[PDB]
Amino acid sequence: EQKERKIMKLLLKIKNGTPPMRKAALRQITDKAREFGAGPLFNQILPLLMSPTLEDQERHLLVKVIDRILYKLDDLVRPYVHKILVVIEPLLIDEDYYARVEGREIISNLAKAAGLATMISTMRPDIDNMDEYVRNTTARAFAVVASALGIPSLLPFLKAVCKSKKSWQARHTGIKIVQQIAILMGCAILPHLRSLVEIIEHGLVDEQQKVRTISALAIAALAEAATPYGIESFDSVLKPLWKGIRQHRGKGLAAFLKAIGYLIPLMDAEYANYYTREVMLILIREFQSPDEEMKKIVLKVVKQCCGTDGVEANYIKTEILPPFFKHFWQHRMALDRRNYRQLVDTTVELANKVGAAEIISRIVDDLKDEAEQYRKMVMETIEKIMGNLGAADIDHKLEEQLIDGILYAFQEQTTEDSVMLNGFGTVVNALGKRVKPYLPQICGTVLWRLNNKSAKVRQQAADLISRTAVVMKTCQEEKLMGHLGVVLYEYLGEEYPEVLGSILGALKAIVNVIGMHKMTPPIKDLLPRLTPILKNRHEKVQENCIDLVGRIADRGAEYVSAREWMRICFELLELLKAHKKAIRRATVNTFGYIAKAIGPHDVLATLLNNLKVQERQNRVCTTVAIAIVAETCSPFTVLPALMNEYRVPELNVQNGVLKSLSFLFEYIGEMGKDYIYAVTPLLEDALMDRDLVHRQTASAVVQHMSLGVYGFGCEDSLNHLLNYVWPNVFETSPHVIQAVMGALEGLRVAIGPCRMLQYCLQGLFHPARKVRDVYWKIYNSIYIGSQDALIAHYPRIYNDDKNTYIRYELDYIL
Amino acid sequence: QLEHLQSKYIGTGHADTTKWEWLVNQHRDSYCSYMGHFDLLNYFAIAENESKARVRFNLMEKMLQPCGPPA
Amino acid sequence: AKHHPDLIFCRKQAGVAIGRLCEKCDGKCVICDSYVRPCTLVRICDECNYGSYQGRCVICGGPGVSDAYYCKECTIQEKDRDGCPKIVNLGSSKTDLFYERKKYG
Amino acid sequence: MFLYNLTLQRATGISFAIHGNFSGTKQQEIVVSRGKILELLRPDPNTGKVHTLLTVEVFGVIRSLMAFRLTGGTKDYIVVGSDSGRIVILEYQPSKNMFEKIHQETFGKSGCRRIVPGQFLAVDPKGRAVMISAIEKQKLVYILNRDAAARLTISSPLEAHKANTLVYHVVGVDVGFENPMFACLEMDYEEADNDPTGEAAANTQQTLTFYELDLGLNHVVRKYSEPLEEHGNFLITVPGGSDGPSGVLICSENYITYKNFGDQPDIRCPIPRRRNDLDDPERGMIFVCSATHKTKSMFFFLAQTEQGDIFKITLETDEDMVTEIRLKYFDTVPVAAAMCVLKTGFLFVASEFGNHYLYQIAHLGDDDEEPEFSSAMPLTFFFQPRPLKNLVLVDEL
Amino acid sequence: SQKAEVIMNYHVGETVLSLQKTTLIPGGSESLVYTTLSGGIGILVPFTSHEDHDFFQHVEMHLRSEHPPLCGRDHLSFRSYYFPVKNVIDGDLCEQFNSMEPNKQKNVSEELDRTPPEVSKKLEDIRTRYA
RNA sequence: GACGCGCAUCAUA
RNA sequence: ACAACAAGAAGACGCGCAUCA
Ligand SMILES: [Zn+2]
Ligand SMILES: [Zn+2]
Ligand SMILES: [Zn+2]
Repeated sequence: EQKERKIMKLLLKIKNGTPPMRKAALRQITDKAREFGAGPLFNQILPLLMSPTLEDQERHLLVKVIDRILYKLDDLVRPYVHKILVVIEPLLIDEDYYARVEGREIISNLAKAAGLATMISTMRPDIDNMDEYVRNTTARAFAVVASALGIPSLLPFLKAVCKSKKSWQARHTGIKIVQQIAILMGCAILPHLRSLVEIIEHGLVDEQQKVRTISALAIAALAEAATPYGIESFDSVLKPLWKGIRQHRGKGLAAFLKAIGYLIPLMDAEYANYYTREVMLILIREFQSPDEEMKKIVLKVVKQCCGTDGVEANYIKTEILPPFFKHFWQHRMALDRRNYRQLVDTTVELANKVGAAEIISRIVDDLKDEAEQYRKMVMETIEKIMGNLGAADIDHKLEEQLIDGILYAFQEQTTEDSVMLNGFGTVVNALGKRVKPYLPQICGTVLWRLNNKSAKVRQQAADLISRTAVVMKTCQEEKLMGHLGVVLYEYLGEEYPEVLGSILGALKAIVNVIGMHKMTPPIKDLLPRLTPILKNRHEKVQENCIDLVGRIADRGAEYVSAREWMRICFELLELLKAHKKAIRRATVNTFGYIAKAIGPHDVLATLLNNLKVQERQNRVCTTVAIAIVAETCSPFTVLPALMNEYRVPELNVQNGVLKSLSFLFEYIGEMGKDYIYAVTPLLEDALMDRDLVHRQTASAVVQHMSLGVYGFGCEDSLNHLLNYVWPNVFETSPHVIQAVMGALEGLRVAIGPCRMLQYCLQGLFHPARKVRDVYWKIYNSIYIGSQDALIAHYPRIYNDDKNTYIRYELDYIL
Repeated sequence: QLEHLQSKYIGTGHADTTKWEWLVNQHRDSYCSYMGHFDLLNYFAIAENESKARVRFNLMEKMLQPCGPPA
Repeated sequence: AKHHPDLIFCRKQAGVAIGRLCEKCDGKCVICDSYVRPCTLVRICDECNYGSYQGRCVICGGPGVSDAYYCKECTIQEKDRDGCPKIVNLGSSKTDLFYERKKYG
Repeated sequence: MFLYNLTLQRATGISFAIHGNFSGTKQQEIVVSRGKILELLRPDPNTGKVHTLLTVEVFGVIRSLMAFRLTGGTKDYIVVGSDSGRIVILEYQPSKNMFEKIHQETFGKSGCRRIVPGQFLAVDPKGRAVMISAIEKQKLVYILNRDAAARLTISSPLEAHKANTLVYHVVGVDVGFENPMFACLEMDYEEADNDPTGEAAANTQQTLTFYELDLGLNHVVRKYSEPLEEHGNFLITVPGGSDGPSGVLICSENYITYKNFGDQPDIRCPIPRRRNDLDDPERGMIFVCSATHKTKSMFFFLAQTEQGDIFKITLETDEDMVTEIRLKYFDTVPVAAAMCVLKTGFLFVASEFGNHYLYQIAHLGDDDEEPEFSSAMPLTFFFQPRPLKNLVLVDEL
Repeated sequence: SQKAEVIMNYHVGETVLSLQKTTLIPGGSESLVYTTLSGGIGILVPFTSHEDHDFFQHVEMHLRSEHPPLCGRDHLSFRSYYFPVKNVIDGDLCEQFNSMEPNKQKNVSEELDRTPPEVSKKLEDIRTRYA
């Protein structure tokens, strides 16, 4: 029919087309969703979704339009719950995290919109299906619809599903639902902990291995969810776990070990020790296992047992390490990645308790291994250990071995790894001033790496010197640092920008760490060489160069002449085009940095001349620069030039100067009480009903100034601006109404709530509706903040025949 | 929709708020303000020859339903 | 973030946890995205601090390298005594950008 | 046109008075609270004089004041609830002679409001938790513990909100090494603002609910709800555990009621009236404040009426239940806001208007000539006021 | 028709039931003595110069942030309890400098480019002159 | 309502 | 297994004008 053809055309518009067409189609379908109807629309959208050859883009658009139309139909989607679910369920098992989360959100929305009984009856026949994929999807759906509407709304159904006797599929599905609820909920199942523990406890002694394993996994999930509290709920579950530890073997043993490891931290010190002893009695013999997943499980169990505060250190050092360092430190362990990370974390936390020296002394000899992956693993191990424990316990016999190992590791590398430089920096920083006798070796090594092999490790060497400049300075060394600086100086002109950025960062770090007047190359010889670098289009080089320029301008300014600053300014005006926020902020800051040294006469003229870009990005940066230079200099030397530029008939210039005034008033803060009289006529002229943008900017200026001048008692001029701000409330554009609301809330604290209440009490009960809505919104905004202050400003209302509206308690006279 | 401060807070009105609701809300707020401060309570207990406990008890009773019955 | 109207704050009883900020947004205010005069410390509820959500950034959600702060204007207006500033909405802009980035490469 | 504020005399209006071992020594001290000035003073048993040792301004209205100590501790930490939207814990350093802030938690907006907690403050007598509540809809509970560094800590607040509820008083129930309990006089008004006929205002009794803090479950749940036949004003904590039965005392007009959860029946005892009273018989009688002397051998209570009569409430109990409530006329003093019964027979009377008195307890009134009163007597009682002859005046402020 | 302006606003925090401008001690200037309903007696004193007023304002500004109140209540917000403060300097906050930590007192002194012995004398001089 | 164009706002990334 | 990331470029808005039914 005609409706079907219209839905076809709009669906084609949504599927393929330009973004404006797609958004127009979306807005019109949201506007007319109720009129279109649900039956044909769903019968029309479902076949496209069920097609297996659907691309992800149109699938996402269809899901979005379904979300947009779902909340409009509050109760008209009840018969369609089954037909939408049978198409939407498979989206929760995909590996796409965003797809999974939006599927969970849409199923939660559908559960909230629909009814409990209808969807429960819909998913009753899904429990006994023989396919395991559909059972898993049904378990996920039950978990999300239990997160929606609350757990107690589904609690009675759990007893029915878990007490089924005809088959174990229902019990397994119920346990899976429980574990998924525990996983997806988080810490919100704490009030309903016992109600789940009692219902799940009976499954630990069943004759089926699947139900026992799934019950153990769900108990582990519950213990994970209730990490710091809940031992009283699990006190009745411990004994079956210990009974099943010895009897079970294989996957069930892994599940039981995971569960018991999760429950160990919840106990007290004495109980934790008493039970971890028995855990260790089997753990020692269980470290020998062929499967990698069992190795990961036992590593997690060891980690959790070591994390308990009830286990004392002597038992750890007497039992756990001698087999740990002999079984878990091999090449095959470093071959994998999950075992990689798990072993790294376990070793780090073990070192956090037994002692860094014992851990480190047996693995420093591992740095000489030929394998690159094993060297990486051990290097991360010491790096993480020294990141937390420092290097206050390491001894000289160990320090020299560590230095030899790290130097050997850095000398030869198969590829470029940042882990080597990160670890080297961490060890050097942790050692502190005791690495002094090894500085020449480090300097020679970094020079040798920087001097050859064609710009592959030169950037890493620059990073290393940037990291170690501080330690070389603290070790009372300046001459070789200056040699390195000058070497980087003749090594500044590279074609590759990637290494150029690193070298510039190294030079910046050298400038930061050492004095500017003691630098081996004179400061006057850098800026002429550095200016052509500003024209490069790469991001990192621009960042490093602008940071170095700002540092030089802030610190070294008496040396630099006032001739090249103009060229630097004309280059920074172009550099403001950069996309990244950091570069723009640095340029804006260095504008004020250089205008502090140089009189703000030529700087202001250059900035004011570039306010007609027609590109919004440049004008905002220019006006922020104007504000920051005005703040840095004396405000009375920069105001008249700004005001004289307002007379230009270009609206962009007026918007820019108004924004500059707003930012300047925000920056100065309490200093605005002296210049408030100057900008009053300009704000009065701007607040007139001529354009929306000008009124919005004037409202922002008023808000910022009122917030700044609070606490001084200058309401004589502030009250005059309220008479012009108030008529601008009746507007429909979101931006202007937001600005007006912000201005009113800023003025509320500056003028007092009495004037605002008097203004609001004019048409609070006006016969119209929109004005009443606006006045009530303003009254609520005033009422939320400083509610107690409204007691003394309430008007007197005379009582009627039936009610008493007079507060007689305040009429008492002494 | 950043209006969460208005809906969650108690006492905020809207278009369909009657005069009686606003009056009773402001009366309850005034009673709470009287109870909170100490010098206002002293003034109330000096103006009429009573005790602080008696004044507090009377203010508790007056908070059940002021401004008479609703219409 | 005032720029995006569709973002929704958690708005719950703040606990004793400390908010975190990544390197991308270091000195920004959690409410008005200002850059001047940090005043107080940001606290978040225990729901926003659990497992994988511990140490994450407040606005975007990157790794935490610095603490979050309130500016002076927010403190004067007493906007800090509202709740945790953690944003619970994923945001339609980020997922959409990821979606037309993935297909193009 | 610029002024400067100078202060010559400080406020002398006592609002809240507490006692405890704040310095940590073996001498009791009193921390009195003015409208906005916090003051510390201690009596001298030798010369019988009171001298101020500390006076600091807090710049705000102190709406509540309580003292407590940790399990097995020897020092008392002061909890102050003010008009601001935060709760602070203070400790007194004898060497520094200044107040040091220990903790600071913010839970809402500042200023005296309706749904902002701070008006009512109750603490667990054991010292494992504290409770703060507002006039309506908002209650908060903070759990306190100590780490291995012997420093006091605090956890996240626990929500105990209840819409459409007018709280009259909040007091902590003493239990023996069990979950903390709090008793409050809740009162609903949702139905009173719906029916315009007017009968909803009347026949609206207030209940007495109990709140349980589940340490293992980390949440608060309502246990019971017991409606009352009449209107009460405040509650008194009867010591429990090994010293006396656990329960609360409810003070109302012309009556006092003991109530406990479980199988304990209610006990009702009338308040004695003055002989040949010239007052209007329509006027009622209520209590203004109460004290407690937890002596190791046997404990009693002290209460004051509107006319300033001091009574001595004694509870006679069985192995688990309580039999009767005994009242005894003690003395007559000017009407006060709060009493502090110190050790070694020191009674502090902080009058609401006028000078402050310090009384020395010389006799306990054992085997007095005048008879006593009890709830077992069927059917109203009368007594004859007489000079003190039981307390001796020592110091006047 | 002809409205009147307000040149002073403050919030003592206590109900005032008396106001009188008179001389307290012989050989001294006039002052505005007010008594409250709680038992406190206070006076309002005008400044003698502008440098002293600026110094007092700077001391108050420094102590507002550097020395927060005991109960964590904003001093400026407390004094602006109903109406914003106008041309009044709080002496109670300024006179708390004596109980401050010695290192913090030093830091404040070299922030003000003065010495604590001179600051104490300056603080006590205004009290001695008018009382 | 449909097919288009121009200008302008959010220190938007 | 519940598990967050890489720069072919995008998110919310508004004010005006041409044509057609
Ligand atoms: Zn949160
Ligand atoms: Zn971030
Ligand atoms: Zn802010």
